[PDB]
Amino acid sequence: SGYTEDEKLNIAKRHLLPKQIERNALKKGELTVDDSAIIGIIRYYTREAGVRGLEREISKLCRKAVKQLLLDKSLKHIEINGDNLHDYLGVQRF
Repeated sequence: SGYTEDEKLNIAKRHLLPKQIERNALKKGELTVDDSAIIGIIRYYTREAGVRGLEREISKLCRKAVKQLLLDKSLKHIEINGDNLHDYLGVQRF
């Protein structure tokens, strides 16, 4: 059976998020995604036993953040949590 949310969170924290931050041309402390945002991604933007939808949205997350820093160099770091997640990912899906 499918991952629990704790499981998904650990996979996101150890792998998904480091991998996508890199890919999206972000440096180490330019982007903070707290645990309440990943959960939020899990609960409202995915519907799945594994983590590919989780990964897709984390990716979209990092892509938007890097475009934010590009479109405004007065930004040094982006903070995402459960409350502004939808500003990056749009209208919740589920």
